[PDB]
Amino acid sequence: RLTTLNAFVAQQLVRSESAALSAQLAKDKVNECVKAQSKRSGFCGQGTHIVSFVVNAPNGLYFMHVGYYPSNHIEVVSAYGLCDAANPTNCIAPVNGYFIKTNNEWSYTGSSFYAPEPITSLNTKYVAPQVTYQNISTNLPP
Amino acid sequence: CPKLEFANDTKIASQLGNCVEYSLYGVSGRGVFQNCTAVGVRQQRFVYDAYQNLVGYYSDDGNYYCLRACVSVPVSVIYDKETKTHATLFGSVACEHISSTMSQYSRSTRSMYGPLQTPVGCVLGLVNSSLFVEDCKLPLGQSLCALPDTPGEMRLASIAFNHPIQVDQLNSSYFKLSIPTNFSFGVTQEYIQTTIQKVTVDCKQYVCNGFQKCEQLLREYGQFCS
Amino acid sequence: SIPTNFSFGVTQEYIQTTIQKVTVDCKQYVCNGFQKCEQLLREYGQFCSKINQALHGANLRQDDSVRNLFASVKSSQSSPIIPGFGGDFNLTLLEPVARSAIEDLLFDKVTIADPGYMQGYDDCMQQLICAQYVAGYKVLPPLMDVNMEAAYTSSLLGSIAGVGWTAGLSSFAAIPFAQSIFYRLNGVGITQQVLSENQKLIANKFNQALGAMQTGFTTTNEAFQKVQDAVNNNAQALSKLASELSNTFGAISASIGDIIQRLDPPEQDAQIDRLINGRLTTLNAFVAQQLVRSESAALSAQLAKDKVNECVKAQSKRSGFCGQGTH
Amino acid sequence: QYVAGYKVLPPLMDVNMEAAYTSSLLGSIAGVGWTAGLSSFAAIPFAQS
Amino acid sequence: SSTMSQYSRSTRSMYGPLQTPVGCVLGLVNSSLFVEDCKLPL
Amino acid sequence: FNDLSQLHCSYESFDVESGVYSVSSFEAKPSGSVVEQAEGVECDFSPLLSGTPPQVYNFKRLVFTNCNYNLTKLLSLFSVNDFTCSQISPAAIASNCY
Amino acid sequence: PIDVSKADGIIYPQGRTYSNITITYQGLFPYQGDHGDMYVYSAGHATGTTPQKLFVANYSQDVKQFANGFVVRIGAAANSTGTVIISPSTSATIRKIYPAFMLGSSVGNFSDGKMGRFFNHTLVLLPDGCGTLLRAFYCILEPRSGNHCPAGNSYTSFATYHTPATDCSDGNYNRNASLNSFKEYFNLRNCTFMYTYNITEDEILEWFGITQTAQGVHLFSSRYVDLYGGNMFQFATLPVYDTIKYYSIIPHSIRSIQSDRKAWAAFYVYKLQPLTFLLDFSVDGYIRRAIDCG
Ligand SMILES: *[C@@H]1O[C@H](CO)[C@@H](O)[C@H](O)[C@H]1NC(C)=O
Ligand SMILES: *[C@@H]1O[C@H](CO)[C@@H](O)[C@H](O)[C@H]1NC(C)=O
Ligand SMILES: *[C@@H]1O[C@H](CO)[C@@H](O)[C@H](O)[C@H]1NC(C)=O
Ligand SMILES: *[C@@H]1O[C@H](CO)[C@@H](O)[C@H](O)[C@H]1NC(C)=O
Ligand SMILES: *[C@@H]1O[C@H](CO)[C@@H](O)[C@H](O)[C@H]1NC(C)=O
Ligand SMILES: *[C@@H]1O[C@H](CO)[C@@H](O)[C@H](O)[C@H]1NC(C)=O
Ligand SMILES: *[C@@H]1O[C@H](CO)[C@@H](O)[C@H](O)[C@H]1NC(C)=O
Ligand SMILES: *[C@@H]1O[C@H](CO)[C@@H](O)[C@H](O)[C@H]1NC(C)=O
Ligand SMILES: *[C@@H]1O[C@H](CO)[C@@H](O)[C@H](O)[C@H]1NC(C)=O
Repeated sequence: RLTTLNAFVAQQLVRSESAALSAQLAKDKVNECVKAQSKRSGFCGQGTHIVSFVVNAPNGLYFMHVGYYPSNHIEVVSAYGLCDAANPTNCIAPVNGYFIKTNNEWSYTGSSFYAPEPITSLNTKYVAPQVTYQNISTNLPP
Repeated sequence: CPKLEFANDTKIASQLGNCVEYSLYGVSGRGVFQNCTAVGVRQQRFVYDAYQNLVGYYSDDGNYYCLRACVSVPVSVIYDKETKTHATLFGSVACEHISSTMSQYSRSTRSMYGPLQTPVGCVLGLVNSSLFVEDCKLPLGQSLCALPDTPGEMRLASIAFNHPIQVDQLNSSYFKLSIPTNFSFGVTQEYIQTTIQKVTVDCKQYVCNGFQKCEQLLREYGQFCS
Repeated sequence: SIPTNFSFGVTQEYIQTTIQKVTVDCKQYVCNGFQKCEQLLREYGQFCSKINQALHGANLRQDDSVRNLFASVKSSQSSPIIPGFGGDFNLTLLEPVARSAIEDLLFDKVTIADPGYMQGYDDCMQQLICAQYVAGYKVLPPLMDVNMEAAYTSSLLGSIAGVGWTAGLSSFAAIPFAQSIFYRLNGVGITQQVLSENQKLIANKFNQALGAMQTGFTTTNEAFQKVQDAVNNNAQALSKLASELSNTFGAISASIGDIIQRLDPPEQDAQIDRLINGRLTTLNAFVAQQLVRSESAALSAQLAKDKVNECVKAQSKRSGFCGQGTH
Repeated sequence: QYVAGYKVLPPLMDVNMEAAYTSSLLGSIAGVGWTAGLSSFAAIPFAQS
Repeated sequence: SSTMSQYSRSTRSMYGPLQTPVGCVLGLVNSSLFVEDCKLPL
Repeated sequence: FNDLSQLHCSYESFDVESGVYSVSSFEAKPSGSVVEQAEGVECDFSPLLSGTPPQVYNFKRLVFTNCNYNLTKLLSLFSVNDFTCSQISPAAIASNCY
Repeated sequence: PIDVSKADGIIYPQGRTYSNITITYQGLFPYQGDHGDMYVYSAGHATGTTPQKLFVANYSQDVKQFANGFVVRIGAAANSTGTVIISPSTSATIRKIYPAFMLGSSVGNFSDGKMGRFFNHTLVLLPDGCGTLLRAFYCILEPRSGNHCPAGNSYTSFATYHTPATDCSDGNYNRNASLNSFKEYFNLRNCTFMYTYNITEDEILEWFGITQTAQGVHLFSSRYVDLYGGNMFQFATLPVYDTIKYYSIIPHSIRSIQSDRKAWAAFYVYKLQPLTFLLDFSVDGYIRRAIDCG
């Protein structure tokens, strides 16, 4: 009786460090992408996570991530960066996005979905050029 | 060991290349034989591995024989759970053994033995079918699987690879982009055993049930329960 | 105080992810088809059935962990491996072209015997791993083909050559590896024009940095030793079946067939009882050890997924996250 | 413990030198804790830091 | 090495003045040098 | 017993689902036997069968190796009152070997 | 010193061996690099050619504990040139010689009170025929009552003689010379057996071992198997009826001439005690790298 109680306490102990690490990780989870919205890849939610939800349970915690998942991938033509031939130091680097040529000509699209929209200063930065960039002089952003 | 009638079918050559049993006058078990040149000390004839298993033997004619032992078929059987399709898989072996020479207790062929040679080995109970299922949850080793589908037999399939959308790398300043044009909201749900049920018990009821002779005898170990 | 000379050192880190999914049998391993053992194993029963169901569940946990880490490393979009990748970068050892050269020399350098995945019985026929029946257990072929793994490695390799520029884990805009690592060096805080007046010099020091390790793959590099230590721990795990048949633990002999061929029923009852308790306790401790290593492998594979998600497909932010100092 | 028949292993490195590490860290966190980078040293006065 | 026990241990050619912060050393020689790349921590 | 009860040898099951049960029980059964090591002549146990049986404090022992033993011609010349064996068996006089 | 890492003096395993594996194994082992029980064999005195008085030692009255067997090295100093033991002014070549063994569980005093007398049945081993024969008997020794005999008057010590002009000539071997040389002092009673062994003669140094246990006396020699290597390989099993607790070496002398006194090697004897080694067997199966645990 007592040595299967020894065993019982011993495996209770094992589940105790298991649940201690589990509780540490779980409170980390409810901190990172539940309170704020962190930028880790799959660390709390599979796929590109957006929103998370937390519910208690009589032996732990259940977590609900709802996140964007892509579909219908198609080929378009983007760019890397546009700098003037006469003024190489002026470049536009899209903040969290990519280029497109549609000519409704260079315009902006996000990093997730086919959402083209024209070149705006509000979602780009200025960085020094490199040897492998693109030059144009016929139609330029403000 | 005591003597026996020998005849021809007792030599190493009489059972070369066969999964047989061996009795090297006390060193007994089940072994295989393969013809090999003189390895190790000739005078010993009893050479063991790092884990106390005979690895060879010098025969009387001077031919050495590697003892790789009577390794069986590498045994597996699969059953598609509670859809009545179960069939057996033989790891990395030809179909040189068939549904005749078994033992154990028995084996049920059900309907109608029959080679299903595959990269995992030799399968019995399947039929060849070049099927490609990516999301299958019934793997058969390496890249082998089976189709759930919707009184017959069970068909073969492969663990398919979902090829990514291929985009050609361009050394030119122009480049081609691969973009998703449709979006969804996948739900990833997880559970964490943050709290265990906080269960306790004492030594006088679980271990003693309040019996007085038990109560006085329990104090000999005493502080153990404490 | 800022230095005027810089090199690229190479840090080598190995993390064990997947224990070989070994399975062991109530019937064949324990009993080996002996009739008194046949009629005595059943009233024990639930013990070995519970532990083999437990190892089945742990193996399935490992399998689903492997599936999850493949889902993590499966890039939605990828680029084919091209001839002359990197331009001036002679990255011939890293390229995959069935199998990649670097992991091939790692396979050769690490003391590995072939685990007979295609002609294992034929390998036993013509000439340790073949003792898989001799001790008695069965490890499955892995969840993936070697080409399935090759596709995964090529996919992640193609992805990280392009996703080192801009966040967003959906679209792929693969940069050439040169311009990619120029922008990476801009990310770590080095201006472009010093790199841009020294293309050949940075390329040459980059190539000698990437040629350093296969020359340095020896006893000095601790990562190769810990790879071999993981392999030796798997070897000790299988030895914990192999030697323990010989370990009588108060019994007489390892050969259960000789045990039953010698001993009379009124004494082989107690002797086979000694055998079964010794073997059941050893397997209990064994499955305990690899279940502990199972959650260790789960957390380690999760951390490895994080490592390939942070300092492989992006620019890291933790100080010395995966490299000694400035990775 | 030697009476008990075992030996705890002593610190293989001295107390004053982990003190030196901790002092170095106290100096360092001012330098690194202003702009990202691990190369140089940027010791702000700790008031301003 | 006077009041010993167990079975056997020997020493090569010359109990030097080796009184260190860890204790006392046998088989070395006094030399205070700097090692910033120590691999076998004494 | 058959193939499917062998799967369901621990619990009870039902109709239609997906699930892997790679647990198994069979083996590739032997079909051959070898009984040699080299050769062997018979060790003479007549020195036990002859001579004066000495006292218990002066017991006479004989060792046998690298030969043959035939128990069929030995116990036939015996009248055994009792035959007990601590952690070995009386039945293993000429079946197993050492 | 005897170096186990130099593969000097490791007993071959009894009934199982390995190949290219490193593994520990218990057994009976000596101590690494010992002084041993070094004895040298010197020829007797000579005045020209005629047979004269002996030239031997007090090693006939010195005893060491048998423990758990002992091993003897043969010809280690041979194939060289050193000073002759009896003639210090003479420097001659060094030739291998083989030792005679006496074994028992009792040590007593001789007729003159010197210790070394053995009671009950005694195990006597003797090389003979210029070392070709390996005669032995676990039988009863009987000293005689003559002059300079262990049961007779004027007793000092005991040894064995050798006349190689009559023994080590072409063929001959002089009616087992060395056996009758030992029997020139002694007689045999209550005897059990007489075993001979057939060993060639050369000038390559060799190992030897002798032990006893519940399954008899066992003798290990490398002459039968390994010459270019060398390990104590089991060759002889002797039917002993008890356990032996003491061992000693019979000194041997030679009826040499005075002018061309050729000396012999100083053989070494090492005792055996329960211990464990570590053995690194290569692919050949010969013991070429082993080491102690203690
Ligand atoms: C299974 O069928 C396909 C298509 O006919 C064939 O290519 C393949 O070789 C077959 N498998 C075997 C093992 O023959
Ligand atoms: C996106 O895919 C889902 C999948 O069924 C579909 O229901 C939906 O209509 C699609 N949306 C667009 C805009 O194509
Ligand atoms: C940096 O040091 C290395 C190693 O000595 C040397 O080869 C290289 O030229 C140095 N570079 C500079 C810029 O000093
Ligand atoms: C690239 O590296 C490989 C391996 O070191 C070498 O064989 C090859 O010649 C190299 N090629 C160039 C162009 O440097
Ligand atoms: C070595 O010599 C110096 C100078 O005399 C002394 O300060 C130091 O304590 C010595 N070290 C040891 C270990 O004796
Ligand atoms: C014996 O072991 C060594 C050490 O690994 C190895 O290099 C050698 O190839 C082995 N011998 C054979 C014949 O394989
Ligand atoms: C050899 O010695 C034996 C003693 O055992 C003796 O009987 C025999 O005569 C000797 N040989 C010759 C040729 O005399
Ligand atoms: C041999 O010695 C034993 C031991 O005392 C003795 O019993 C026996 O009679 C002796 N044999 C003789 C004297 O022939
Ligand atoms: C012993 O050796 C001699 C050497 O000439 C040989 O003639 C003789 O036949 C050998 N005898 C045995 C029994 O081996």
